[PDB]
Amino acid sequence: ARYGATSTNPAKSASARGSYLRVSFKNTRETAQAINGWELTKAQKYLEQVLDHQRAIPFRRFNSSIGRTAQGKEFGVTKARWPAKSVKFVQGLLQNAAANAEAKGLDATKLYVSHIQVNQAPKQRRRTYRAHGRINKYESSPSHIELVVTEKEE
Amino acid sequence: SHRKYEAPRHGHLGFLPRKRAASIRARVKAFPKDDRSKPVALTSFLGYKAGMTTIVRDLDRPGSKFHKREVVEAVTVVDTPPVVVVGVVGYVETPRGLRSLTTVWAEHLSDEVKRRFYKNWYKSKKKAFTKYSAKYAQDGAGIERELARIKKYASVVRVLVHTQIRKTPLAQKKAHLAEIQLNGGSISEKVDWAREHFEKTVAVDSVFEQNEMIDAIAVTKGHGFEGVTHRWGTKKLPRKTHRGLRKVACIGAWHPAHVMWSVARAGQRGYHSRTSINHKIYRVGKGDDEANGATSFDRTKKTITPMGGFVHYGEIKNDFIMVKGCIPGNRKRIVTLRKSLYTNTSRKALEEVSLKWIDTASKFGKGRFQTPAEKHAFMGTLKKDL
RNA sequence: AUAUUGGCGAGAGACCGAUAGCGAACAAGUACAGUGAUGGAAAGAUGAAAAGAACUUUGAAAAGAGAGUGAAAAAGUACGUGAAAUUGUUGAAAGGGAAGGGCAUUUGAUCAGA
RNA sequence: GUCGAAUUUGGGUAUAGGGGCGAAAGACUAAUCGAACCAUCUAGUAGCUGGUUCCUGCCGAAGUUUCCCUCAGGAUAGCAG
RNA sequence: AGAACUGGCGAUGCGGGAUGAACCGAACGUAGAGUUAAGGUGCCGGAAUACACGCUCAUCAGACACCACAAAAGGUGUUAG
RNA sequence: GCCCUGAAAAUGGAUGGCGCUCAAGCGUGUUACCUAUACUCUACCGUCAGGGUUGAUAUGAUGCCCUGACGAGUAGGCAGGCGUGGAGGUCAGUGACGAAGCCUAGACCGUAAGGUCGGGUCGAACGGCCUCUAGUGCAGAUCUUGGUGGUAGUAGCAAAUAUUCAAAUGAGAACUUUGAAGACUGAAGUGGGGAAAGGUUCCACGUCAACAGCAGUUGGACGUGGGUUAGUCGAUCCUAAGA
RNA sequence: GUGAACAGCCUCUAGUUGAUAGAAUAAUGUAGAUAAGGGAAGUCGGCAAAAUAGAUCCGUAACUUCGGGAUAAGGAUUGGC
RNA sequence: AGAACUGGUACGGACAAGGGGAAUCUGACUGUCUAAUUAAAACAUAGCAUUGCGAUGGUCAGAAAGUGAUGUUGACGCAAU
RNA sequence: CUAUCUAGCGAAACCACAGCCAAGGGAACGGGCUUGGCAGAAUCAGCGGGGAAAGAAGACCCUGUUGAGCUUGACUCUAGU
RNA sequence: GCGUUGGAUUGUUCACCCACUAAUAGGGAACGUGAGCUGGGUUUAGACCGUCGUGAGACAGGUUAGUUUUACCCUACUGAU
RNA sequence: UUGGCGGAAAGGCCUUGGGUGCUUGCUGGCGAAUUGCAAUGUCAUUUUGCGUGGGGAUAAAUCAUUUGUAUACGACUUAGA
Ligand SMILES: [K+]
Ligand SMILES: [Mg+2]
Ligand SMILES: [Mg+2]
Ligand SMILES: [Mg+2]
Ligand SMILES: [Mg+2]
Ligand SMILES: [Mg+2]
Ligand SMILES: [Mg+2]
Ligand SMILES: [Mg+2]
Ligand SMILES: [Mg+2]
Ligand SMILES: [Mg+2]
Ligand SMILES: [Mg+2]
Ligand SMILES: [Mg+2]
Ligand SMILES: [Mg+2]
Ligand SMILES: [Mg+2]
Ligand SMILES: [Mg+2]
Ligand SMILES: [Mg+2]
Ligand SMILES: [Mg+2]
Ligand SMILES: [Mg+2]
Ligand SMILES: [Mg+2]
Ligand SMILES: [Mg+2]
Ligand SMILES: [Mg+2]
Ligand SMILES: [Mg+2]
Ligand SMILES: [Mg+2]
Ligand SMILES: [Mg+2]
Ligand SMILES: [Mg+2]
Ligand SMILES: [Mg+2]
Ligand SMILES: [Mg+2]
Ligand SMILES: [Mg+2]
Ligand SMILES: [Mg+2]
Ligand SMILES: [Mg+2]
Ligand SMILES: [Mg+2]
Ligand SMILES: [Mg+2]
Ligand SMILES: [Mg+2]
Ligand SMILES: [Mg+2]
Ligand SMILES: [Mg+2]
Ligand SMILES: [Mg+2]
Ligand SMILES: [Mg+2]
Ligand SMILES: [Mg+2]
Ligand SMILES: [Mg+2]
Ligand SMILES: [Mg+2]
Ligand SMILES: [Mg+2]
Ligand SMILES: [Mg+2]
Ligand SMILES: [Mg+2]
Ligand SMILES: [Mg+2]
Ligand SMILES: [Mg+2]
Ligand SMILES: [Mg+2]
Ligand SMILES: [Mg+2]
Ligand SMILES: [Mg+2]
Ligand SMILES: [Mg+2]
Ligand SMILES: [Mg+2]
Ligand SMILES: [Mg+2]
Ligand SMILES: [Mg+2]
Ligand SMILES: [Mg+2]
Ligand SMILES: [Mg+2]
Ligand SMILES: [Mg+2]
Ligand SMILES: [Mg+2]
Ligand SMILES: [Mg+2]
Ligand SMILES: [Mg+2]
Ligand SMILES: [Mg+2]
Ligand SMILES: [Mg+2]
Ligand SMILES: [Mg+2]
Ligand SMILES: [Mg+2]
Ligand SMILES: [Mg+2]
Ligand SMILES: [Mg+2]
Ligand SMILES: [Mg+2]
Ligand SMILES: [Mg+2]
Ligand SMILES: [Mg+2]
Ligand SMILES: [Mg+2]
Ligand SMILES: [Mg+2]
Ligand SMILES: [Mg+2]
Ligand SMILES: [Mg+2]
Ligand SMILES: [Mg+2]
Ligand SMILES: [Mg+2]
Ligand SMILES: [Mg+2]
Ligand SMILES: [Mg+2]
Ligand SMILES: [Mg+2]
Ligand SMILES: [Mg+2]
Ligand SMILES: [Mg+2]
Ligand SMILES: [Mg+2]
Ligand SMILES: [Mg+2]
Repeated sequence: ARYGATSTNPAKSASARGSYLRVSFKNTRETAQAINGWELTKAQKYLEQVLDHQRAIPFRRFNSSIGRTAQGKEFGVTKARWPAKSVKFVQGLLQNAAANAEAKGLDATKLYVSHIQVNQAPKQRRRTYRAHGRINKYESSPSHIELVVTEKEE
Repeated sequence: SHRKYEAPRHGHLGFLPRKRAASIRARVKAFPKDDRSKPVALTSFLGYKAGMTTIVRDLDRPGSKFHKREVVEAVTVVDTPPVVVVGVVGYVETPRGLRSLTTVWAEHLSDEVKRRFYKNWYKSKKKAFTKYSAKYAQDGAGIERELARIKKYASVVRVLVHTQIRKTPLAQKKAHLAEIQLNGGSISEKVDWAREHFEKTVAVDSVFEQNEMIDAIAVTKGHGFEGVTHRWGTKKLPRKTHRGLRKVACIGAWHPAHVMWSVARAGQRGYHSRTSINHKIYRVGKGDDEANGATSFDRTKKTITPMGGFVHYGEIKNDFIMVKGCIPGNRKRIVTLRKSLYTNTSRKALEEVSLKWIDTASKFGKGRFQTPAEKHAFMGTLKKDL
């Protein structure tokens, strides 16, 4: 419990989270922002399309010197990617949240991703060996991912 | 300190930036000066570069070592089917430049030019000009009103013509639309010429004549990213050079503490708009006319197409303009041929050429035969046939 | 009678309070490095009590969501509190080759006094 | 370059720091050599470089004299509290 | 580069000299009002496109000291002796 | 006198710029006007000085009050205060009904050091005042230790010819197993054994959190076990340089 | 097997198929190459590259310490049956 | 070793595999060194020459020794250049 | 084969704040200051003008009443003889 | 505005000559330009010589050998969204 | 409402006719207060959403696949009911 700041009704909302997930925090943040606020089924279809390379995740913050694609046109960007690992983790959490919403008795047809936040988990540290007998860090940047899906209301 | 050895600058600073042209069809940035006593006529034409071939002609140049002698010359064949007039544009002159006032289109447009207005034609509903075609509903009062506006104003009149690539062997299927300035008198009767030519074709034999010096406006062949050695022709650095030798060694002095715009740097090469002038028309041959490649000295019943077709283009079946030498752009590319902007009288212009022989051997290799008949006569009988 | 930074047994302190105090509050002269002489760390705190989360559900699983224990799970062992750098989400605001600042007022937000 | 002898190499053994060893380069002596490494004397000394942690109030300089193995320092008088 | 006297800068902000350690004015608690200094008043820019007598036309005009340079020699240019 | 020639330097550029021609230029004169932390007056702060007032309800005579002048400041000196750890005294001080700590573009007091309050979090001690004491105040020292960024999803993961198809297993297979194919080492081997060294890595079973700079169901990994059988092979014995 | 050959190249027994991959084929690299005519004009300097190359036969100079130089230089031939 | 025939005159057909000559400076040669910027003309070398010494000795060790290296040696030797 | 694009993985140097110019003045070569020119999000591949770019308390030079290696009838000693 | 060259010798700047040419002008840009190169010279450490010094050693005297590191950041520029 | 003119950015100007309101050209009748002695004392136009009626219209682009006249990636150029 104790998710990030949410402004929705907890009685019409269902949560999912995953901690210390060994997936790139930056890619996961971009993937999360890609579906932030979307309808649940639309976001899931979009993530499957991303895995199929039919649509892309627009990289908005962590995108220096990545590369350009035409599949960022629909998001008004030139820099988009297909972070399969991040997408798979986000689908796992989306499916978990959908299961929790089904258990709680929320309408799956009205579910949208009302909150999704990715922050940095503690780094897992390895070592890389550099010229002249040097040693540098080879750390992972894992992610805490959380999301809550809420029934849309009026 | 000074250069210690003078050399001319590498490259031309007036052809900057060496960027990709904004379109595949080069813009005619100037039309011939309007002489308002001549009949109304198109000042340029649209065609497609088919390829190059070879011709033989007797050189008529008194005082030359090759006077009254035979010269072999390279020529470019530009496939030029007639262009359809589909509209008229009026231009009023303003203290801020020329300005389009209004454009009057033809009532019926072919699918060729309608394709120009669609990125995805196959899945569109083809609604283009469907409400405009109602302007000709009963007598075309609204259309004649727009034409009257062009006559009351619009010191410059241009017609909208489009190619017919269905007549070329090109796979594009989407025509090229361009404005051609109408030279000739009485701006009012410029509009009259345009209106009576709506939905009508204008052939290149009514625009260009034999021996005329014309300008070819085309986008050059693209070559992508290029290094300074070939993009600008700078000297190759010695073989001993670390970090590479296809570079410019010093790209600037310490001051100004900036790279100057005039320093050769690696970037896009080709795909530039170029206007090359003074290309002499050697043939205005007609597509319906068999023996296009025949001359008064050759007389072989042969088309201008080389054996096996123009390489990467196909066969010529329309009117074609054969210009001396080479013109910008590669095969299959749209080119605009415009009349020369000045009166050239140099004995290089004003020369009347009569072709003696046109090379129609295969360009797909070391062509040996001008026609398939010659191949059969030389080879005799083969196992497959002949 | 005098000495005593070792040993044994005691009593204390205007001393230090886990980057301090011995190197060592802890399986510390340990782990580890060096051929060797030698060098030599880091590392304390759930809770009164494990009562350390039965059971259900989603997931291949890790886990999640519940349920529950507990005074508190804003104490879940990655455990007292939980700063800053740095970061995510949300909200607000501004943004023509920096940003930040001073004086004064407009505007928006917010607020004490009477 | 050399490649059948002033050859190349394993292991054993000997030589230890102002010492060894050197077909000699101040070369090598455990990534250390114009004097190895380790611990201690040792918190070595430094007229030299860097830093030196709260506020406000009042007063407020000197680069000049003489001497100094003195000239990037000090003593002395002056200026200041 | 070295001395004499003074005033400064250093150690000092403020107004002016666009800018600037030293020049000019003026030295400073926090505010208000008035008047000024040096410097300015076409616009940037607060303040007369003020008044008055003249001079100058420059195909490199000239436009306030420190200070950001210009000379000898020349011109029926023009003005006054 | 003014103007002109004399009068040539390098990125494009400077009466500050625009621009200015009976000037907005030059010489000169007369006024009006503008504005410094300067001058005049007033208020307030502090400092210094000269004074009044112990006769009372008068507990603050370093108190209260009157008057005048003054205020720049490095190095530096002095003074009055703020804050911290611990100490004696005192408030029979605060507190599990919530101490300390921490967060708080919320409020108040002080010129300031700082102090006080409200809200949230939190869980066991802490403060005001008189005085004592010091391991007592950080922005720097290529400061010490720890932690964290931008760089940056970036450089990069390119030597040793080379992989491919299907099936099985599995949640998941480019990488595991088997089959099929294509190759290579090409006997001075990428084969088969040993010496030094390592020490269990050998082998089986289970197994994938970490490691194998991709992956992993695989492993020299992780967990649990099994395994090294001598009169003849060595050591042991001999002596060598030497100790 | 070829070959003078433990060279290089290919293969049998045995072993491995292990080096992060997929897609494109810009510049500039790294490694490997080719190039008309000229032939060191390049450059400090033929650096780098090229040319020559095995074997058999012929032929071999100056100089010489009489041993060499020497594979001097310069030529010719080479397959299959 | 030779002959005939044969072919797009190819033929050490891949692989493998000297460029050569005329000279000058320098070190005779083979060999050796600055591991990690110097491979050399530097060091060494054989040859030559000089020096000390007949052992109660020369040269050189050790703090000292009833201690050592040369020396299991003897001038055709050892030691120092 | 890279680079480049992608999936996965994923550093470092460096970093006062940062990043458009001309001139001026200025510690006499400004990204910031003054006066001008100008100036429109977010970016990708290249590139080597600038950041007086990074790497290292300049190794040259001077100073220090700081050394060390070596030399010699320096000064002062000393093993040995 | 436009051009101002090919070479022999020399690290050279400079110079000098041959030759062509319209001409073979002079200069600046951190004596432009080394994360552009090269490294011939100078200017570490090796070595040789001549002069000098008793010597260690000295020499704008000569000679030979002698590691040329990093951009992926910002800007500038070249292209591209 | 009738006709005409204006294309430099026209987007406005002129004009015919009737209808209708006002007319301070002149003369009357009624009303105003208390906004308390002032307080812009709210009278303009600029965009946006929304609701009520009326009128009018009945597409494309991008991704994905494809082309190579293009190309590092984007981008460009093509094709596909
Ligand atoms: K030394
Ligand atoms: Mg970038
Ligand atoms: Mg890159
Ligand atoms: Mg490495
Ligand atoms: Mg190593
Ligand atoms: Mg020149
Ligand atoms: Mg060309
Ligand atoms: Mg090189
Ligand atoms: Mg051809
Ligand atoms: Mg703790
Ligand atoms: Mg609690
Ligand atoms: Mg905690
Ligand atoms: Mg923070
Ligand atoms: Mg910008
Ligand atoms: Mg030496
Ligand atoms: Mg060593
Ligand atoms: Mg000390
Ligand atoms: Mg010390
Ligand atoms: Mg004072
Ligand atoms: Mg000093
Ligand atoms: Mg000073
Ligand atoms: Mg002053
Ligand atoms: Mg000035
Ligand atoms: Mg005042
Ligand atoms: Mg004004
Ligand atoms: Mg004069
Ligand atoms: Mg003025
Ligand atoms: Mg005047
Ligand atoms: Mg007093
Ligand atoms: Mg003061
Ligand atoms: Mg203490
Ligand atoms: Mg509390
Ligand atoms: Mg407690
Ligand atoms: Mg202290
Ligand atoms: Mg600090
Ligand atoms: Mg400080
Ligand atoms: Mg630091
Ligand atoms: Mg640190
Ligand atoms: Mg990369
Ligand atoms: Mg690599
Ligand atoms: Mg490989
Ligand atoms: Mg297999
Ligand atoms: Mg091989
Ligand atoms: Mg093989
Ligand atoms: Mg095993
Ligand atoms: Mg891995
Ligand atoms: Mg894994
Ligand atoms: Mg095991
Ligand atoms: Mg035996
Ligand atoms: Mg044989
Ligand atoms: Mg050639
Ligand atoms: Mg040739
Ligand atoms: Mg030749
Ligand atoms: Mg030459
Ligand atoms: Mg040359
Ligand atoms: Mg030369
Ligand atoms: Mg070579
Ligand atoms: Mg020979
Ligand atoms: Mg010879
Ligand atoms: Mg030799
Ligand atoms: Mg070496
Ligand atoms: Mg070497
Ligand atoms: Mg010698
Ligand atoms: Mg500048
Ligand atoms: Mg200057
Ligand atoms: Mg700077
Ligand atoms: Mg400015
Ligand atoms: Mg680069
Ligand atoms: Mg640079
Ligand atoms: Mg220094
Ligand atoms: Mg130093
Ligand atoms: Mg001294
Ligand atoms: Mg000494
Ligand atoms: Mg220079
Ligand atoms: Mg440079
Ligand atoms: Mg360099
Ligand atoms: Mg240079
Ligand atoms: Mg050199
Ligand atoms: Mg040397
Ligand atoms: Mg001598």
